[PDB]
Amino acid sequence: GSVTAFREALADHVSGRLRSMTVEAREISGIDVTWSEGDQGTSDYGDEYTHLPELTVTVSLTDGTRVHADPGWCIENLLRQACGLEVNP
Amino acid sequence: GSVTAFREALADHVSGRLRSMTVEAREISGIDVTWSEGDQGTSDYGDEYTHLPELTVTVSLTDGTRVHADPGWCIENLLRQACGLEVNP
Amino acid sequence: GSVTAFREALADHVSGRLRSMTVEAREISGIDVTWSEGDQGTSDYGDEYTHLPELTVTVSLTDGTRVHADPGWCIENLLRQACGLEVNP
Ligand SMILES: [Mg+2]
Ligand SMILES: [Mg+2]
Ligand SMILES: [Mg+2]
Repeated sequence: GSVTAFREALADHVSGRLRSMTVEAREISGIDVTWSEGDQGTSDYGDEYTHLPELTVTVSLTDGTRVHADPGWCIENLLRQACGLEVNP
Repeated sequence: GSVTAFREALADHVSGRLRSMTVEAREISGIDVTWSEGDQGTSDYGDEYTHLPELTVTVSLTDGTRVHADPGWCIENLLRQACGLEVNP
Repeated sequence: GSVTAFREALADHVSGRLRSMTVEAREISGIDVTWSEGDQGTSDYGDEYTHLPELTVTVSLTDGTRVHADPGWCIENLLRQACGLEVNP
């Protein structure tokens, strides 16, 4: 039940973010998430730099399509399922 | 088993962060998570701005109460359940 | 099935990040995740400070070993399991 619902919810979610604009769950072949830590420094010559942390979720489709998902939506729906709540209301 | 435990753990968690200060699982009606990407820029007039990324988890109760949960606690307990470990020890 | 797979995947993951360099799932006794919000300010004397947000996942082993896991890998594999996809491919 929950895997059906989550897969359909993720497919609905990336359909809005994009072959057709509409994505089906069977097309979902992978998920990649990267967390980039922040960094702040100064070169030996005085140039300051600040790299803000980044969280990126990429969904890969069987046809090679790659589409970003919203990390907040992803975490929200993991928590909803963990609590027995409706996904992607 | 795991949904019971997670719901009770989240209710315990937000009870400490708040009708009574104590929240019950049946009261939990929604969860909202937002991820705000960082941003850095400069206006055309030279004003610099830096917006740090933000991760926010909001739990909604049937009585309209909204209470923030700690994002680290949330992710920790998702991982604990995924590993068969005790939640919210 | 999924708890077996997740536990084995996490053990494989931290084995690469470290008694032996290889970690077994039965050794995994805890997980701790902290989210540190960003902060930006200025002291009353003009010193600026900027603390970037941080997400840290620490796995604890029965022998007291503590090892950091990659937060992106963790979130990725939660999402993979939620979608019925292979973990840690
Ligand atoms: Mg960037
Ligand atoms: Mg803010
Ligand atoms: Mg630091």
